[PDB]
Amino acid sequence: STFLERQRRQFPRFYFLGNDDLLKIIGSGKHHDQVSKFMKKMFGSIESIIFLEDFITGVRSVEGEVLNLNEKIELKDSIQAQEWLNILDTEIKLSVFTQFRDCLGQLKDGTDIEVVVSKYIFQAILLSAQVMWTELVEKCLQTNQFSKYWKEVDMKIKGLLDKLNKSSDNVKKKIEALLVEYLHFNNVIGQLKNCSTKEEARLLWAKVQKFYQKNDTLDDLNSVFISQSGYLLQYKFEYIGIPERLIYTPLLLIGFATLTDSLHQKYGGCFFGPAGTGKTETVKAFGQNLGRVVVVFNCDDSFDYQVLSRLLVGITQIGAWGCFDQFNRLDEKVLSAVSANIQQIQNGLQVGKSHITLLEEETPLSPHTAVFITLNPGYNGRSELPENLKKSFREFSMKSPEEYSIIGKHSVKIFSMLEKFGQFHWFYGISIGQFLSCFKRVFITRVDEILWLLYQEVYCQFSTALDKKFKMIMAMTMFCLYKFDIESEQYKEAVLTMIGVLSESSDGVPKLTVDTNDDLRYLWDYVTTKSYISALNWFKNEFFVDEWNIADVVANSENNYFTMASERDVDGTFKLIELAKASKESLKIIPLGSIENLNYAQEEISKSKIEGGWILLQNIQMSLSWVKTYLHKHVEETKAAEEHEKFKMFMTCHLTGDKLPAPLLQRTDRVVYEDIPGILDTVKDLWGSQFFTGKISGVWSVYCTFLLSWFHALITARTRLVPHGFSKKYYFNDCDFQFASVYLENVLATNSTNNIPWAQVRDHIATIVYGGKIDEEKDLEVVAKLCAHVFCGSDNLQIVPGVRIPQPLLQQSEEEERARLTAILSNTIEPADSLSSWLQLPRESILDYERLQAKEVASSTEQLLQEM
Repeated sequence: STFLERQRRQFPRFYFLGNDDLLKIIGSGKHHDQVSKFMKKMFGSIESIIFLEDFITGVRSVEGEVLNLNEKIELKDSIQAQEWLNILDTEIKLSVFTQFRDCLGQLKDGTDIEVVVSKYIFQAILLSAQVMWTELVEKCLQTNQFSKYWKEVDMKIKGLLDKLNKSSDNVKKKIEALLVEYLHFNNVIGQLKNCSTKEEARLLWAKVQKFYQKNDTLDDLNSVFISQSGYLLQYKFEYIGIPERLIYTPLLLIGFATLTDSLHQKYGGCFFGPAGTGKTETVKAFGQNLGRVVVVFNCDDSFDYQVLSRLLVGITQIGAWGCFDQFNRLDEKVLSAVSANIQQIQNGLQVGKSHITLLEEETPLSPHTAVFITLNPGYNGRSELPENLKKSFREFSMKSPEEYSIIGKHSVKIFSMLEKFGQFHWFYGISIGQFLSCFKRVFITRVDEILWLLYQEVYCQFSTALDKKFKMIMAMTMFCLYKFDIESEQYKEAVLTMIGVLSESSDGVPKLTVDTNDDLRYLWDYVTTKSYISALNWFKNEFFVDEWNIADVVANSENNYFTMASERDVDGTFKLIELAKASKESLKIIPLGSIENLNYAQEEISKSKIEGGWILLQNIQMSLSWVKTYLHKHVEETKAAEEHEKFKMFMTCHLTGDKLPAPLLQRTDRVVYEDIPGILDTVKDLWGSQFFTGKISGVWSVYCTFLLSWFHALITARTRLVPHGFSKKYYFNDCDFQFASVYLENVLATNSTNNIPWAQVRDHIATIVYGGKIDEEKDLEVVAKLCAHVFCGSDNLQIVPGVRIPQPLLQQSEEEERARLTAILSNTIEPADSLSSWLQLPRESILDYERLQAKEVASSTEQLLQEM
């Protein structure tokens, strides 16, 4: 097998074939004709190789087109397959470049397309026509003679139309393949002619793919490159034959822009959407436009995970592009292993490691490899990526074009309410041992005292593990369970009808009671004003309990494991920074990444528990498969007081996502970090991170970064409001800030200091950087109207109603501008209606959002009370 593996190392195309076909290729090398049958597997484009019994004349595609090589390959008896196969591999690329420069030279010498089509292959005439078209339209953008070139292209279209009907079946597909491109050229010229000035013309021209050539290269295979929206991509001269061409449409060019934007930062491209929209067809057309044969990987179609790993190592050596067609339909073990392999490939690309460990095999990594993931529509909604791949890919939305008996009767009801919280969500679990342990704390009219102190202890202990909504549900429910048994029925009817006014079950206005005005009438006063936060918090204020902070639970409880799950909006690391510094411990941050990260993690765990330093495990959800194998057995069983005295461990989880194992989650204490910072606070937090690395481009980049910080804080502020604003909850990370900042530096580095690029930057942000995840067009219009407000502006912007941002001065001092923007952030005062004033949605929508969450809380507590 080692002889075969070394043979694969000599010729990396052999990875695609397999054992059985390769044994015949190695054996039958003398006869030389049987190898041609396997060539479609190891090339993908061509079908068979033509011989003249002495040399190789050329190769033919799967369609029938014959390609003739320049230098013929000699054959003898004492020769191996790898030698002539490598000579053929380089020779077809040189013959493609030869016919390309010959086509371009003939076309430059005023020739007809009809004579050229009958003589040169399709790919050469396609690339040469694209180069001459963009070359003449670049000077046409200055001279503004679109009609002159429009009539010539229309005459060439009609000339190829008359030659199409009088054409044989072989050349007919070549002619159709050139007409779809010529219709795209005419459509672009037609859109450019109707523009008002050069501004719309350059905004339109930035999105169209431009094919340029290098004159001073002397490195012929790397001469032609492709520019789009400011990014460059090198054309590889790989033979593609005559593939079918999609109709050029705006959404196809948007998909091409998303792919080149992800590839510019060496990020993996991936897009979900309903089936039948042409995801893989778009990826293959993107590869054909750059002269690449995209290898497609079938999913869940009688494929064994072994051959997939052989194809991944082979595509990682050749430097070809791989597309995972319909990735969602996979088994959990195969999906986990392939997602791990994709994580290693993308991390090796981003970092730049020459050699990577795949299949426990050391192997070189060519920098040209790329992986794309198409996702069929899910059944709970749209399908999603595994947690490990989210931080490495860029998603796109692609569519079509007797004292103890009275104690006990209350106790079993309290435990039942907490049990219904445990069946509602997997994180809100509770066992009976914790209930008795919390019950022991109550000691350190006797019934009338111990019952009230028990209610205070239950709300003081178990509230920290629940989120704000369930906190208010538990507070109102326990207040009802206490007051219904002690007081009379009139108190029950008044509180029940007021809860039914908070909900929409039954609205009545009874008499309050008689001389109970001091005890009540306050919730009625909050009801008649339609204010929901004070009315929901009155039940909490009745407890008279200091709300336990996370510091109080970690200090008070005596345990070594804690898991604080939270939404993707915030992270509990910064709270641990101050809490561990206040406790004067330390704070390891062990990230759970790849297999090397896992080995370093288990090493640091096994040493840190003995040393006693605190450690943190960020994003435990992505490595949950490793958790149930190793971490579960490790931390499930308590060992002794050696680890209890010094060591304490923290784990960061996410509420929305995969479910953690039940014994590990029940063993550890649970907290939910739910502290949401303000808009101005998020602006200062994003602005503070910028001067660490520094800005070297120019003074305008400081201003663009300040505008991007305000834009990111306003989208994140609108994200939380689910019924009003965004249709559903879209998650935005700092990767969008990184991609928008790099696009801003790219547009500022290549353009003069005029105010013009603000036409094309805004759409790029609202459609690619931030508009990528969004699928509903209404939310895309919200992001568009917000970015149109934050960017366009002359000497006065007034993003928020109070503050106005002036343009940078002539002095061009970047440190003075940094001090000016910090002074302009210090003078501001955040108003009380900032959620309604800074965001352009009206305040009545804010009141409607509060009414909806109050209705959900009142309905859930009424339902919980009726069952018991």
